[PDB]
Amino acid sequence: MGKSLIQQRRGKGSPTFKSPSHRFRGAVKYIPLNYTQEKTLRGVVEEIMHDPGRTAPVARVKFENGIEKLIIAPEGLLVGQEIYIGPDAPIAVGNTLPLAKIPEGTYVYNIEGIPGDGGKYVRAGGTYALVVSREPDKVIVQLPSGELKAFNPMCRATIGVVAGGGRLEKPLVKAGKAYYKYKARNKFWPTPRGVKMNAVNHPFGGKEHHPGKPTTTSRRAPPGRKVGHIAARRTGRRK
Amino acid sequence: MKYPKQIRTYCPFCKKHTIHKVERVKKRPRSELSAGQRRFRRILKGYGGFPRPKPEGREKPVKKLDLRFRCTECGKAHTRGRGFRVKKFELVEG
RNA sequence: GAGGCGUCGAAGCCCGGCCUCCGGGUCGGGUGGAGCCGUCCAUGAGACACCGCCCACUCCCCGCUGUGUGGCUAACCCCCGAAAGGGGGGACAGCGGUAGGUGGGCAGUUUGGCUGGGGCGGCACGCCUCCGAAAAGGUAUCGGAGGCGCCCUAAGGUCGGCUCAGGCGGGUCAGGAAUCCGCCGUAGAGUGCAAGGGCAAAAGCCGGCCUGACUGGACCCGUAACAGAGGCGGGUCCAGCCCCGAAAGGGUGGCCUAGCGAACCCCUGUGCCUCCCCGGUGGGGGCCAGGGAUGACAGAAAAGCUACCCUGGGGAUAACAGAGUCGUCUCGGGCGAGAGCCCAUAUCGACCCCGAGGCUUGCUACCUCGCUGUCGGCUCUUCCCAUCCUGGCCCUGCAGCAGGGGCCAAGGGUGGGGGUGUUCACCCAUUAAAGGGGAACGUGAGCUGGGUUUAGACCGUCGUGAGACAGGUCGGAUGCUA
RNA sequence: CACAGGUCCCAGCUAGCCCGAAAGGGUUUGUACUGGGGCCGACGCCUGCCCAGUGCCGGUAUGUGAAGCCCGGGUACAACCGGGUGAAGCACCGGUAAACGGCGGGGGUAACUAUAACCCUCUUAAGGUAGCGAAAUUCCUUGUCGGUUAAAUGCCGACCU
RNA sequence: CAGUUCGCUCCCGUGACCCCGGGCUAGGGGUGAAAGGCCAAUCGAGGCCGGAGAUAGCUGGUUCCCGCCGAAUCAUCCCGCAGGAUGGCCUCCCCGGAGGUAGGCGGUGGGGUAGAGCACUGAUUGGAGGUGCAGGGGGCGAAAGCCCCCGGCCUCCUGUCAAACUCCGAACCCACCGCCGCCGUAGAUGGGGGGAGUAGGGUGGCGGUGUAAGCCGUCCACCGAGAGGGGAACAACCCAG
RNA sequence: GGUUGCACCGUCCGUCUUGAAACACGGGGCAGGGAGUUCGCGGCCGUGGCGAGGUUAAGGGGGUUAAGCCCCGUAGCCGCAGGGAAACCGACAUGCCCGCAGCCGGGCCGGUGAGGGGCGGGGUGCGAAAGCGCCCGGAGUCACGGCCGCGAGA
RNA sequence: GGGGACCCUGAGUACCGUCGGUUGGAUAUCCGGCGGGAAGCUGGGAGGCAUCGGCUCCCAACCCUAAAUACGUCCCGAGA
RNA sequence: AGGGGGAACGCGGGGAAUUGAAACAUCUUAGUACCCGCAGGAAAAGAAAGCAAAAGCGAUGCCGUGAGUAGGGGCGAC
RNA sequence: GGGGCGGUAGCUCAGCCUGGGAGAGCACCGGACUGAAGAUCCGGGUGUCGGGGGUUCAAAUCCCCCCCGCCCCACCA
Repeated sequence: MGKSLIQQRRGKGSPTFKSPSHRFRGAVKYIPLNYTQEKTLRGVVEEIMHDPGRTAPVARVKFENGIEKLIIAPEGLLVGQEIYIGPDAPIAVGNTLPLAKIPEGTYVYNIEGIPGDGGKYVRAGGTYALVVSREPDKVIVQLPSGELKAFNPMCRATIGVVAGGGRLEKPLVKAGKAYYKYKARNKFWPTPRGVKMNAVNHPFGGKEHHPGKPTTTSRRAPPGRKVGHIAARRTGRRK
Repeated sequence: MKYPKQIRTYCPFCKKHTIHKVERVKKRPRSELSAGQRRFRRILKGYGGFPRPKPEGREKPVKKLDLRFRCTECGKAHTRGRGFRVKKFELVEG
């Protein structure tokens, strides 16, 4: 029958479906080598740079341990800003402190998933999380999705919004310019439609128009059968 | 279809005609029991031969009649040659 | 078991909790201070007389035990780190073993035969009957007619008496039927059911009795003629046990022929045999017989597509062409109903009957599948006449002009355009006329390659789907020095 | 075919998804302005109606539902036999078509010249809606009518069942 | 000329462009702007070697002479039909052993095809005479009223003819006995064993189907495997083995 | 013997086929190469040995340069008894009648008749019982060669 | 050589439970994975089902082992 | 003190399919082909929780025999 | 053939462990009511309650023997 499909190739490490990692220069960590606590650490905004690999603004921060690492830029940033880390940091835009010291109702980004790993959530350009509710048991944060997630208040996070936006998703205009975005990322494009790709290539279609099986597929089905609407709970929008 | 509840016919045991009392032949379950059952311990992976149950009907509208005729004079049953095919047997009084 | 219990303190009086079908019982306080009862036995069922264990719905302390859930961390594990340690979660989970469910995700396979080539349709694939079957027997076709895979426990068994549909006349009733009376009546009646044969002191009808539609083992024939050939069926015997009959004698189901099934495996009925040094027990194995499916029926376990295909073969077999064939087709001859005012034939001509041709269609499977390349056009040529024109002739309902009909005749001629890929067919105006047919449906080792038409694609229809189309449609090689 | 554009779908990252025999690895120097999968194919105007069936998803009282475990019978022990406990799964309920798909038949009836606006009925959940059409797929057929053409089985226009 | 060429013509020629060198992705896997296309002259799943002399009911082919006997192309079953097996049948050998009856006649049995017919089971054509009656027309009307009448429903001497009808029935086939004939003890009649082969055709008679040709039963000289002379030649027509 | 005229007759070869001179298939010509072999087992046959018995395998001794042949070895197999699921039981060294070969007597016939055929009785299994099945009046064993099946690449 | 108390005298073994692989291995082969889990020669195992009894043989959970047996590189001798 | 090589043979693991069954899946092919590690001149087995003709024997290979026998198996081929 | 659930008045059934002559609604019939159109009232009963037997004091349902429908399972013993 058929062979490995388009997603199945990605996982292999195939080079058409592998990101370049040498025109990339990203990542952000708050230095978890000195834990969440400890005021020992301050830095200076060294530069506002373009990160080529996230196609986004980034800020370079130069620490007083003498280490250069990126922190995701706020809006309104200007070089020569001071960023402070530790609980002894003042509550200010572009300063980083644990959740407990952060009051509710303020825009926040770059929150840790698990305490001491430099962020695992909210690292996207122009996108920001809002601190809705705070309890010393657990601090509830409102995600870019809209979903309230509970976090432990030992986690670090920074005050402000993330700079840019309208510049990480704007009109593609034409095929040439669209193409330039997919080299900056990794998505398989141009990709044809399954409906008139053979029943060897793809479960649906034939040579003619007509599907072969319905789009929405079981969640308990094996690999190599995740096509169409994958784990859908409902479909369409009109009768 | 109707047959009397008691009826006089030949008994080999006592070697004479006598009255017999009728009930149905009653057959056993499986799952211990037998040498054919022990043959179904090669269905571990035995998918083609005998222990895969050769999957096919077709599977016959009739059966024949099989009816114990039970002796009163010694209480031992017998089953014998018959050929009454039946699809709506009734036992009735007699 | 009609009596038992108590002055350690009881009814009976006064209240508290109390449940309820308010029936009446339980129960803590106290007055008390010595009885209350059942017997009678009412009561379908009898005694808080007393003595025992119990059955309803149900509730509670204690002992035992699961699961569900929340806390803990000591295992263990995920996160961060160069480590150190921290971070998070926690007996969840991760990991090992096992069970059910799901499971074209993947893989191995299959999807039958018969047959006017294949395929639809049908099955004549098992079996019964008449005819076909040629006056012994065997005897075929997708040969005619038409059925069986059950039904009845009397629709069986035996014996005695008795003989029928139907018709005729008489009675009764609406005619009629059941029913009655006589006369006629060799079988047309009835025998469950196809068909056929058989039969009248019966196998038909009735009454009574009865359940042999029995057990066992043969014999014979069909099956499958002769002549191999399993299973299965019947008939016919004897042995045994019954039944009925006065006995003789009959009954191995239904007058006979359809109404059935292997190898194996399992189970039943009954007894015994047997199970590894030896016994007891448990549990097994086995002889026989009975019952259970393969209905594609002398018995695989089973759905599709290939125009993306591949190979072995086959002219045993389809497409082109030919041969054969001539129903179909084309054309002719004979007879002359009938109208043509009248007058069958100036002209037109039914019903019916008999030939000729190979030019349409179809049948044939003969020839080719180690190829005999299709259609149309183009170009180039031969032949034929049942002759469109020209020549020569005859009639007329032929006045002329002009038609209509008939005869000879292939020497010559018989064109150009518009649509269709088009042979053919339709149309325009000319023409003396703008005739047809055969020649590998002439002519591709001469052209063209428009059409049939492959691997690419869309749409309509149908299909879960792959995918299909005498539906439409676009584009899709023409080899070779004679 | 691609395509810009459009839509629908899932997932809080100790994720979803997927690769590997294992050890591990991609997406990821990513973090919902993300990235993964289908469906359609700029722009303008629009996208009717149906969950009966098939698919997906959530829930599930009740019913059912394996092994493990438990109890009773058996057995001097064991096979074995009976019952409860019986999860996911299924019946069941709801939703869901820019998911697969479906989107119809007959009679009678109008002045009259026609026809049937009109009315009955029923399968199966619904009965074709905006449109467009004798289609590039009106069979029959070279429809019919016209334009162009002396002449057009064409083309184009129209009617359009 | 060339295992993809030549000329002319055509599209693109600042772009999602072309192009070099290094490196990367490998076989139910890749790669694919999606043709089931491509992955070293091989892709609807590459080449190499091993398994391996894969298997076939399928094509081709299988080698020196002579002598003797000398076929069947039918029958049952089969997921069997262009295939096997088992008979019939062919040959060779061995065993037992006396009759055998293809031929012809008579005696004793069986029979419905040609033919023939009305005597049944049977289908039906046609006019009479009954007016026996169910009823569509008329009359003394009381529209078939008592009673006659006319489609007519069914008797009767008649009337057409019959695979699956028969009051009947040859020629002819076949069973058996006797005889005669012929054959046989160099072994008949019969038994056992070994080794096979198991596409048919064809004229006539009698057919069944189908316009027919063709198909299929049956018996058959014959061809098949068998010459020669004659039919002009002409597998099976004649003469002849 | 080479070649040729006349009279007469004469459509290759092989295969395929119902039918081939073929418009069915295959062949330019000549030479060389070029296809029924081995093993096991079973069923047949012929010959040969021995006989109610027959036959030894492996091995070492032995002999020889080695070796074969020669001798030992009887392990083991088969037959001498069969029936039966097994338990378990267990037979005719021919009594009666035909008749071939042959012998004998008579003059084709009449005896005697092995082999053979036909009965009876017996052994065993099933069986209340009866009725059937198989078996029974001493020939096998081994060797050689060949014929054929089936298994193997065959 | 004979005298009393006979000596843990080998563990995830023996054996059993669940699932396979494999072999002729059949109830009765052999080994593996997962779970349970002994006894002390006074004891245990085996003899082709289980258990209990008789009888007989025999000691697992430590290790090695000459000689007789497989090859065809090579040398010689030989040919229906 | 070790890698690596070595004509085959030996030990331990991993382990197909065409084929057969006239098809096809158990079964058959076959514990074959093929792959990995490893030793020697033989290797390995090997001095008894053995056999079981209940009697007789006492480490272990191999050859002949037991025998196409027991048993397995679409109870079919094998 | 094994298990479970429902068949009750004309219909569909309630109680079935909650036991008796005993149920319920809705059709249907009768009566108001109305010019008509229209809406709403008031009466009636049809099964000891699917069959047949037993225990029980009065059991429809308990027990013993079952017909009919439906869902999950099953030839050669």
